[PDB]
Order: sequence, then structure tokens, then C-alpha cells
Amino acid sequence: GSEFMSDQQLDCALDLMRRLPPQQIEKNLSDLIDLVPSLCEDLLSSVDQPLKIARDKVVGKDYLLCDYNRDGDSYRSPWSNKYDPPLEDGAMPSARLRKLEVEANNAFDQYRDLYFEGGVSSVYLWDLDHGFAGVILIKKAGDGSKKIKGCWDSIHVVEVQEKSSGRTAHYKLTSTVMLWLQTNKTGSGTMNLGGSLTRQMEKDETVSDSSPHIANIGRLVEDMENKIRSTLNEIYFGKTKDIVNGLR
Amino acid sequence: LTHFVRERAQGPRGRRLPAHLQAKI
Amino acid sequence: DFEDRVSDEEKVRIAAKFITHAPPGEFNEVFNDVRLLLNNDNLLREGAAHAFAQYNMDQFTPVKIEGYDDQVLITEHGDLGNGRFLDPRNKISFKFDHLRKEASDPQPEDTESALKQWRDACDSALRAYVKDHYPNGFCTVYGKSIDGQQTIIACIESHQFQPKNFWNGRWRSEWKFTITPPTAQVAAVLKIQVHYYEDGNVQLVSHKDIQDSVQVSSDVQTAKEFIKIIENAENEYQTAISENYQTMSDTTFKALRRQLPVTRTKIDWNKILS
Repeated sequence: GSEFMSDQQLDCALDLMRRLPPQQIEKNLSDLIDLVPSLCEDLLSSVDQPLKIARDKVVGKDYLLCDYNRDGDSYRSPWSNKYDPPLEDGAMPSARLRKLEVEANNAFDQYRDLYFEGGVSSVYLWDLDHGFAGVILIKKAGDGSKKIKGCWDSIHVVEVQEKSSGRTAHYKLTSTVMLWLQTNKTGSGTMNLGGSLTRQMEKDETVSDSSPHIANIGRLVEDMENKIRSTLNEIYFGKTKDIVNGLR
Repeated sequence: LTHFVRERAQGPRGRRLPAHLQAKI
Repeated sequence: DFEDRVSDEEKVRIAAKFITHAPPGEFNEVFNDVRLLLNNDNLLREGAAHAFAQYNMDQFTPVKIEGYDDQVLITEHGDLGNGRFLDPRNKISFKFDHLRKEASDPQPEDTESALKQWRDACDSALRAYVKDHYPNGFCTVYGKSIDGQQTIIACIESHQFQPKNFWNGRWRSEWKFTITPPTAQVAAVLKIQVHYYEDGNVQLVSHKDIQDSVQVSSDVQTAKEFIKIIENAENEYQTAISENYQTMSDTTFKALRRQLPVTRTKIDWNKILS
């Protein structure tokens, strides 16, 4: 809701979630909302959690869960556009925006295949007064045959302010990647390296047949993810290791 | 600390809350 | 108001949980968050007092006592149960303010001559080991009769706090053996925690349990063998961590997302959309 302009509790909640172990986000977030229930909607929308996978049983396709496709305890499938469990009055995109949402899901499924060669993706759009916003979700787990496990969650929120009379739009992209690595080997005992980085970009583009929204958004998501991947490699396997070895 | 997520667009207004959090209201 | 009492009791339990899970070097920030979120300073300062002490003992918080050169660790083994903690090196107790992390009022503490020379020898050997193996480590060695056995408990701490660069880390290790000639069981836990939080929140949490055995003979020889076991196991653990880091970088990470598609080109979005 963002009901307060000055909200010191909200700032403290977000500060706190930058400090508690990301390995326990889900439980911590639920306890945090117990402390400040009036921030429930703000925190559910603002605190990124590891993505959960559900099965759309009408089409036989997996989809990803997040706050943005939730209504009550039901989640809307990007494939069938229906809530599971059924909901007679759930939040739905407009007919025009649903058409874009379908095309975006097909496009980012191809993006997923090319960059991740596996995993699952989902795109959810919702209407805004002079434009729209959306989330692009990607989840990829590594080889379960390996003693060292890994998992990657992409959470891209895009906000599009359209200026159709000028046939341009303004894009704002806030991208989180949650990266999780874990092992229980004989030498290191238990080792859990997990968490997330968040970055933001904004850009104006022309919107046309030759450069439509999905291409404008795709290129941003691609550039952002290529950059974040390199930063994650540096921070996880360079910086945190150098910190360890500075301890002893 | 600064938080990119504070002003990050939120989903639609007026949606039902999850039951486990309803019990905390 | 049974339901309301249950809610305040649960809220204080949550607040205490958050406080005890603050990263190393970030207690104050987490405490301030929790205080403003709970919004009830009375519930907090009484209901969460245990959280401050638990955090400090869990973290092996090192503290400087005026007049003594070497810092002592706040641990569960030094908790006298009355607001005072034991410094087993200087044979004193001191009041410890868990919130201000201040030691005061040193007073002589009587200890048992039985474990004294075993404890002193292990401390002397352990201090030399720590000085050589850590940049700025601290250690504390206790000697107690526990569930019916003479026991030595060695604790090591080492931290680096750099909040201006958005990271903090801490190493803790704890080692126990009973003085049971000829051979005693050694049990230990090694722990690492690292937090990086520039535009995010990334944490390494690691621990290793150790079981070994040590020959118990004289105080000085047993102390030498004990430190040898400690050095071998801490070195092995740290080396294993680095090797896993390498495997994560050059194998695990690459099985997640590619740098580029198999085409070795960035995406042609016009072809994706036609």
C-alpha cells in the first residue's frame, strides 16, 4: 500500500532483512510481519524470497510463484491465466495486457532456454494508469548428482510508463538475482553460501513494430543479467573467500 | 543502507492476504 | 486478555530470535531495527535481555579489561549466572554489561588447583598458536569438573569488521577434552560467518564438527599435543573451504546460467519474436 510517506518501521524492516541470514528469509519474513502486520502488503511485495515452483495441471507446465501472481492463497498460471485454487474474483490483467503477457512468456521461455538450458520461467504483467508493470521470473537448479549444489533465482520487476502519442516509453528495471550454493563434504563440513544482489536501470526507448516492448524489455533484462552474473562471480567466489582468509 | 526495493512497483491493490498472515492482523 | 498476552509473548520471542541472529559486527543495527519494529521498550529490555547475553556468548565476543593486556572471550563457560563472567587466565571475575559490552569491577576469583596447571599450560600453548595463526585472534581456556570429569575447554575468536565497505566476518572454534589418562576424546566445532551487504545480502554460514583423540600425560606435553590437533584440524577446514570455493566458481556456478547462449552471441530479439 505504501500508505505512509515517513515510515521508520518500514525502513528498519528492510534494513533488518539485509542483515538476517538469507537462508531463513521465509520464516523471518513471516515473523517480521507478525511484528508489524500493517506492513504486510509492503513487505510481501518488497522482500524477495526464493522462488517456488507449481504445476499448472490444465496445460502440464510448471510456473513460478511470487507475490505478484498471488491473490489470497491462490496463484495465477501464466499459461492458462487461471488461479489455483479457483478464485471467482481474482486479480486479472486486462484482455489487451494478457495478450502481451502471453507473448512475453513465450519470449522469455526462449531467453531461459538459451541462457539457462533448463529451469523454469514465468512472466506476470499488471495494468497501470498510463502503462504497466511486470515481473520476469527464472529459476534454475544445478546438478543434483553433485556434492556441491547450486540454485539461481531471477526476479526482474519492470515498470513501463508509456507515451503513446510520442510512440516512446520509459522503462525502469529493478533486478534481483538470488544465488544459493551448499555442500556437506568431509573436509569443510557444512558450507552454505547464499543470498542476493539487486541492481536498477532506467532507459527511454522508441516503441514500434521493429522495437516492441518485449524487445526493449528483453534487452534490458539480458544486459542486467549478464552484468549481475559477473558481479555475483566476483562477490561470491572472490570477495567472500578473501574475507574468510582474512579471518585466519 | 539504501533499498532499491522500497520504491519498486508493487502488485495490484486490494488483493486478499494469505491466510497464515490474516491470522496475524 | 489471554490472547493479547500470547501475542506480546510471541512478539518478544520473535524479537529475541532476530537479535540473536544478528551478523557479526552488526548487533547495534539489528537491535535498533528490532526495537523500532517491536515498538515497546519495556517488553524489549526485559523480555529480550536474554538475547543480548546469548548473542554475546554465542559470538565469543572479546572484551578488554582495564589493567590487563589480553582480552577475554564472553562464552557460556564463563557465565557465573549473576551478571559476572570469569576470566580464567587472570583468575578474576568481572561484571559485564551485555548491551554496552563493557567489563568492570574486577575481583579475585578462587579456582581449583586441580585443573589449574593443566589449564595454564593449555592457555600458554593456545595463545602462542593463536598469535601465529590469526591476524588478531583472541582465546580463552577453561578448566572445570563437568558431569563428573576434569575438562579443558578452549575457545578461539577472530573477526574483521568493515561496515564502511559493507562486510563483516568472524571465525569461532571451540575445543573440549577430558583429562582421562592415557587417551582422551577431543570434541570441537569450527564456525565461520561472513556477511556482505553492498546492494544486497550475501552470507557464508559454515561449521564443522570434529572428533579426535589426544594422549594425556603431563600438563605441558598434553598441551602441545592438543594444539597440534587444533592446528591440523583448523588448517584442514580452511583448506577445504578454499577448495570448495574453487569448485563452486569453476563448476557449480557455470551449471546455473551461461555467460552467453551456445550461439556465442547476444540474443536477436527480432528472431525470438517472429
